[PDB]
Amino acid sequence: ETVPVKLKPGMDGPKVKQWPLTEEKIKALVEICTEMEKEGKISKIGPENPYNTPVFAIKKSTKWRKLVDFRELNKRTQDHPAGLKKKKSVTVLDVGDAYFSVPLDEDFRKYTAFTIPSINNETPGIRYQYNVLPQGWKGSPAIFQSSMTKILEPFRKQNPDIVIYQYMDDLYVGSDLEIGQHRTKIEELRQHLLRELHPDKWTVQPIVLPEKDSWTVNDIQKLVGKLNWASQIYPGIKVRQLSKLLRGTKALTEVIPLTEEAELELAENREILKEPVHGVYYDPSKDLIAEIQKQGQGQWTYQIYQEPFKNLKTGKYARMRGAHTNDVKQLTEAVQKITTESIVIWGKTPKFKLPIQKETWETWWTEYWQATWIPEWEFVNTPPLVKLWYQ
Amino acid sequence: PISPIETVPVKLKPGMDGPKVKQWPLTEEKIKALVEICTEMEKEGKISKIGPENPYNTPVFAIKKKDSTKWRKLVDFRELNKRTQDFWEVQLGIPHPAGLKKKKSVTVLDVGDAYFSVPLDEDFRKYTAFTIPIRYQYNVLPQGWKGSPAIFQSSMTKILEPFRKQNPDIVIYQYMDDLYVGSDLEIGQHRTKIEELRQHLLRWGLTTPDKKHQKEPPFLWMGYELHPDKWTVQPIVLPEKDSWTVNDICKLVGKLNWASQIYPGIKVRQLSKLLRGTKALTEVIPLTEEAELELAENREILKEPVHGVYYDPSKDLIAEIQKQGQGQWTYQIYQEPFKNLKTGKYARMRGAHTNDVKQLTEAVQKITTESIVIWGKTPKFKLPIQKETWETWWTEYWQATWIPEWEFVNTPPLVKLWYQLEKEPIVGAETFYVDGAANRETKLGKAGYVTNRGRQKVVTLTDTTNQKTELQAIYLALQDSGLEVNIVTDSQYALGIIQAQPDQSESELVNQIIEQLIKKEKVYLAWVPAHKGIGGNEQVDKLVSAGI
DNA sequence: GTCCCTGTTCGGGCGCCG
DNA sequence: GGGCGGCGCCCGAACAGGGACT
Ligand SMILES: *P(=O)(O)OC[C@@H]1O[C@H](n2cc(F)c(N)nc2=O)CS1
Ligand SMILES: [Mg+2]
Ligand SMILES: [Mg+2]
Repeated sequence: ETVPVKLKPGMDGPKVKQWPLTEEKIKALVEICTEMEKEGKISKIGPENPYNTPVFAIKKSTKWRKLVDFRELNKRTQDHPAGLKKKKSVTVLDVGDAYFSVPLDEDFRKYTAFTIPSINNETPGIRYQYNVLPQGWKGSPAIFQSSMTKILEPFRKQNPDIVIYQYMDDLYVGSDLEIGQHRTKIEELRQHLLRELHPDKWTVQPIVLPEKDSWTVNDIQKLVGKLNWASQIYPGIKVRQLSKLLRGTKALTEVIPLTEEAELELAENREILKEPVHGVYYDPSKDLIAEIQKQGQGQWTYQIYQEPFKNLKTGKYARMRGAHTNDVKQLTEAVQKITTESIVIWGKTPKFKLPIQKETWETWWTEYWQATWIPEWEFVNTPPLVKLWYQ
Repeated sequence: PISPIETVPVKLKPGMDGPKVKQWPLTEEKIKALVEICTEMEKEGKISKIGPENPYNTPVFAIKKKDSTKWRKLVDFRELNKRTQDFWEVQLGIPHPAGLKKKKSVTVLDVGDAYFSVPLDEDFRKYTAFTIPIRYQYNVLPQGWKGSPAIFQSSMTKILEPFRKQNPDIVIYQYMDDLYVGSDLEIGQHRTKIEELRQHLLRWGLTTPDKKHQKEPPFLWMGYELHPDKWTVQPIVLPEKDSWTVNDICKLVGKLNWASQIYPGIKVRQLSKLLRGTKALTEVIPLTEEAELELAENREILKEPVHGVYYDPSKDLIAEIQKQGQGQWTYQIYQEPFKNLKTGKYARMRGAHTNDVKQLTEAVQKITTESIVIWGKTPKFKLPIQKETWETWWTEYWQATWIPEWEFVNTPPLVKLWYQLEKEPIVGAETFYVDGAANRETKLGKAGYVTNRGRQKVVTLTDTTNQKTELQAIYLALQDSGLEVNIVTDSQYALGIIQAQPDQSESELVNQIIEQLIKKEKVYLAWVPAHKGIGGNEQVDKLVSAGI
């Protein structure tokens, strides 16, 4: 028995062209789709359905998992434990398979259309639509919510300390237990469901000022610029005295000794950079912006904010590697880590401002995706100034 | 006959009606061809005579085909097309012969009168009405209706599905109604399977006329001649005109881009630049010297004989890239060293300012996705860029960039960064504090500098902008400094441009700047916030502000 | 806000296939 | 002569976004 769903008023369904898949992905998709259609989960369709949503596959194991980029459909589809961010360990189970049991509103099926492509365009694309709740669709956890609650009732009663949160395809299970009997409890929950993260170790990456025993006109000029920008975030920051050292037209390399006033100003600003940002409240009605900066040498900084300079969180991803490093792979790993953190903290995924060319990103990011969700993103060709401020 | 495939339901767009357009006059030859076609189609039930019960009508004509006496019957369904619902096109791309694997036995077939063998949704037939100077309606797919390509391609896929499921190891390239059929069978068993396929297709209402049943090589297919172990493109004929119009140039460049898929070294930058800000196709553009030279070189290239090979999946895919000038690149994709699978050109200009490493990166990207389409895998690269060049660039560039498995190749022009900003300021070198200001109302500006050695200069400018004046200040410092110089700007605009290390700009001023930067031994560019009283910057700001 | 500049999309023309 | 769909290419005309200015 199905549940009717509409789109948002004034909106049509997704019309997103499929991107080129590799042979291994098309093969995995064809085999998976054959099985899915044998089981009545999907049906073949043709050109008279005007909608489309790209599909691909990820190898998490020698089994592939189909992944549908429902970002658009999700935007267009009709419309949280604050203690989960504190569990000693949190495990992430894929429970999307559940959704293949609930039927899908017939009038809605046309919006879940997708196309399997062909190597070298041997054939036209071969199109399908869904007859059950699709994985990767906002509506699937929503409609399955009641059955999920009934399924998880006795496990939560028998484990009142454990926090079980759901985000779209995944169960985030959080405990303060030692990671060994924790794994025991997770296998209890997986056996029960026939019917590894550590948020207490996440930390803020603060702004840091250079420690020097000799300062040049260049050093002080760079400091004043950094502090000027930082003051937009910490209004307590003061530059008047350091800037006073710069009067005149001096050679960049000239050594300038700090006065007493400027040394105290720098110590005060040093302390002010430790205090937490004042006046930053999470707005559920707004998106989460996540900016990433590539700092070089496998170092990445990021900020999660909703209004400019109101950072909900700042952090870094530091995969220390030089010999053979893949900026794109690292960047998609960073994106997945940041998204995981945001899902855990706020239950939303961020919109990413990615420091990459759109084409490079779109060429390679599917080679490294490992998550069942996909965040919004845009591509910035953004400046080296903010890059310098977060290093 | 008519295919017993179930029809595909098609609606008009929300709240619309069928076409009500009056016919136009037709020639005697066109009317005779139309009437012969129409009585023959009426016998077969592909068109049904209609009377007063049909309000709608839309125009009809015919054109000569590539076969001699056969006329193609066409309808101007532009109005119906407007009113007809949207489809998802299922033809995602064009098959390419470099993507074919060697087969023991090959056949090429065409389906005759293909659209006219697939039934049209009964409800929709009435909107397809037309007269002949006799009133008919379409019972099959018409030519010129926007739904016909996709409906036919999908219906053909459905029609072939049982033969493909029964013969998974026979490869059938299915472009619209054209089939290429490859098998690892000895020629006799293959021919039997082909008779099986033709009987299968005919069972589904598709006839394969023997006149278009190619049994021996070479096969004519998709613009190519397929030989047993090599393929070629059917000949290309560039016009040999003297007065070139925008249409003439569009044709020339389209044929050249088509040729570039197997002819190495094709360049169309100069012929393409020749089209900027055009009025109409009929305008006569005069060939600039550089376009004349480039067209000559292209002609020479095309005089050579060339071929591609077929894909061997048990080997590596290799792509080698060479740089030509002006942001142009060609590439050869091969598996064995002198046997190109195919070739190509990348020449797209991304960005006001760029350099050869960015351009190379985006050529690598374009080639990578093109390879994923044709062969389903990424190729291994051979690039004229030293691993150290790349390492430097990836180190110091603020954006995530990456090139897949590659190997340096020593064929010039090697790709290099043409200058290198200092990471630290230069001791002893003169320090220029630069600024510009522009008056938004008058568009007068000043650019200039002070220096720690006491020099100061202001250049006035007319018809300028703030960004232009910031650049002119940097350019003025480069002009008046020596081989080593520190420069302090308050302009993150100019800083971002110059840190990016461009070797080419569409801005003449940025190019002059670039030339200066290439001439210098050491250059350090530093940034400071404007209007905060910072020492050197304050005096320049006071100098260039005087006019504003 | 406005002006300037930069990047992206999308629709026009041609080529090629059918 | 002209109708259609696909893909390629290039260009210009809309936008969007961000920095600088009054
Ligand atoms: P195919 O049917 O094998 O014909 C060869 C080329 O096709 C061109 N053609 C085909 C077609 F289906 C439509 N609608 N237009 C068109 O020009 C003519 S020669
Ligand atoms: Mg203060
Ligand atoms: Mg300025």
